[PDB]
Formats: sequence, C-alpha cells, structure tokens
Amino acid sequence: ETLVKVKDAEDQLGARVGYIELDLNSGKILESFRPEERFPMMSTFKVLLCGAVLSRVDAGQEQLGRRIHYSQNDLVEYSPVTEKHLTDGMTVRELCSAAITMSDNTAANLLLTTIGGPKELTAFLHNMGDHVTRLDRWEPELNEAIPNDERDTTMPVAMATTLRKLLTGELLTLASRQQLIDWMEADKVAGPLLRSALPAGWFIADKSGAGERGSRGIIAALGPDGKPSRIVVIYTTGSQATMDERNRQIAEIGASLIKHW
Amino acid sequence: FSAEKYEQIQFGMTFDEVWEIGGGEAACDTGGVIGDSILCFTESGDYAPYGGFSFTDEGELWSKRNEYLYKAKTPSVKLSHYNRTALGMTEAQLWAAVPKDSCVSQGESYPNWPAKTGFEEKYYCAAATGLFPPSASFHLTDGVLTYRYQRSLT
Repeated sequence: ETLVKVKDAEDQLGARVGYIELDLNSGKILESFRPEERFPMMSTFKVLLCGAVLSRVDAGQEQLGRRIHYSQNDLVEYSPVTEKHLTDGMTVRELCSAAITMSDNTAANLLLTTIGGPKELTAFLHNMGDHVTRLDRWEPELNEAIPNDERDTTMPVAMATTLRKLLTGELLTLASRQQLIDWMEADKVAGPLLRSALPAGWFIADKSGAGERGSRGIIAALGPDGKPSRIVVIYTTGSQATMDERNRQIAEIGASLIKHW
Repeated sequence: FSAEKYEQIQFGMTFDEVWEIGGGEAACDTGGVIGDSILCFTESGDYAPYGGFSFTDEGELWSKRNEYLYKAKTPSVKLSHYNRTALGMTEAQLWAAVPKDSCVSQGESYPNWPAKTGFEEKYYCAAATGLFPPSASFHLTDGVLTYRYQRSLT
C-alpha cells in the first residue's frame, strides 16, 4: 500500500523520500509524496542527456554513427565500457548505450561534450518546459548531494513529466523515442529495484542512480502485458542506512505500487 | 561475480575459462559495446563493482581490470604524498612516498602477450571513504611509474 510504504521507508532510512506515479498516456498524476522537493539526479540524468542527444540527431545536428575518439585523460571514476575503447573510439549511439545501460561516467561526460556541457542540457530541458531540472557539473562531482545544494537536482514531478514528454511526446521522432526507451529497457544494473518486484509479462524501462550521502533513486516507465503505461520516479537522500537497506526500501515501494496497480 | 573470482582468473586463460570462473551468463556480459571482451558485475545497482577481461586474437587473456572490487584499508593519501611522486620512480619508491594501505589495484595487463615486457599495473588511492572521494591514480609499466594523476586532494 504505496503512500503508506513510502512514509514507512522515510523513517526507516531517516532521510527525505520523494515519489510520484504518473499515467503515461494522459499525464494524470496518480499519487505523490513530496513531488516538489528537490533531490540529486545522480545517474538518472543520463536518460535526459541522451534525449538532448537524440533531439540534435532529429535536427540533423548530430549523427548516432559519429565516432568519438577520446584518451586517458577523459576517463573518470566508473568507466567499465569506455576504458576498453581508448584505441578504437565509440560512436554517439554506443556512448548513449554505455551511459544508460551500464552507467558509464566517462560516456556521460563525452556525451555532455557533444551538446556543449551541463548548461546546454539545462537549456534543452528549459526549452521544452521543464524550468526546474538543472545539471551543473560533470561526472563524478554531480553526485555529491551536499544538503540543500540545488545543483544537479530535479523534482520527482519535474523528472516524471519530462520523461513522459521524451518518451511519448512529439518532442523526439518515433525512431528517437524508441531508441531512448530501448536503451532504458536494456538497463543492466537496476535488477534489485523495481525490476526486483515486477511480474512476468511486465514491461520495464528504467534508469537507476546512487550518489553520495546515501542518495539513491530510479525513474521508470512500466506496466502489464509488455507495454509501459505508467512513469514512476523515486528519490531519497540524506540517509545513513546500508546500500542494501535503501535498495530494500525502494523494491518495497515498487512491490506495493505493483500490488496496488 | 566477486573479487575472489577475479583472483582466480589468470593471464593466458581462454574466453571460456574466464567466463566459467567469472560466473557465466548470470554475472557476465559480452558483445554490444563490450565486444569480444567480458565484463562481470558483482551485483546490480548503479556503480556496481566489476571486473573486465580482454583476449588476444589468439584467444588468450592479456588484460584484467576492475573498479571497486577492493577498498583501501586506510584511505589517507594527501596531496603532500602525491607531490613527492614522479614519472621514472620505481614501484618501491612509489610506496615509500604514498601509503600503500590507502590504495587498491584496478588492473594488470600484458599489452605484448605472450611476451611479458611492458606489464602494466593500475592503482587507485582514495583519500577518504564513500563513492567518489578525492583520489590519486598511478600506473606503472614493468615496476616504473609512467602515469600519475590526482583529483581534488588536500
């Protein structure tokens, strides 16, 4: 029973939690809890990053086949795929795949370079109606989560609404919406969160994030019968619990909103 | 997959041997952006610890790498220590300047396999606990320092 659970999770972590569930088609909000407090995006921002990328593809300003050669100084903390292509480079499409499915930090920075940086990601977001979400720093510093720092934060409602627009609007072309959600479906490093409590037949495309100071979250489009019908977004920050406890609290919110769909 | 499996994996081993020790299909990936190589993850989750493995054209393991399979016993590197490292210093010289308990290996490789010359080791030294602390990174080739970098050390 979700809002209950969400409230339960808050005092079990001893941190702020924020939650929203949004109907994918209509845009109607189904429930929420602190939808408008701000939270570190962490690696959830990688999906927005790649939407800004596809948007430039759509506009003939970028090619997914464009190959980017980079070098040892571009590598930052957590580069499981990019360390391996120092020599041969990676295409924009490969970069988005690595950033989203494996949360590769270097990949995300390399992509931020293509669009001209964090302020271009904020401007892209701002220009489609999201006047709240902002990216300010590169990896790995964007994950610091200083208390009350609004750098690199979103609100559950701003991220849910923006994800909806990217994934079904006319904001991107059909080919781009589909690639964006394909990248999220192949998510590979989010098994212990929503995917954890999802039943066979269900579709799930998601992106998770973890940052410092206990910060954790996920964004997801999911539903029954292999089709996404809802957007769910959960952030938490401030907590001293263990990495697996918080993990547990979020599986718990999703076991609930899955039960009470 | 786990650190203890990473230590079982040996230079020269074939793709199938690595895959088997690493955990096979449950823990490891190959293909797509990984190409012919193998990536194994210790658990799901953002920034999950991992090991990666690459093979020669002849099928033999020449490279092992990881992040976060190990954690420094005593995160304590200071920019002071870092300022007293220089390219050309030996590995023993390195450990006389930087506390080894503040560092962990993030890989080993033989870029000339099956010749052993040019062996490379990568060390990652956290200045503090937590996810992305300030740090120093050092790479040595055949026991000699050939790369040094630091981010945000005091």
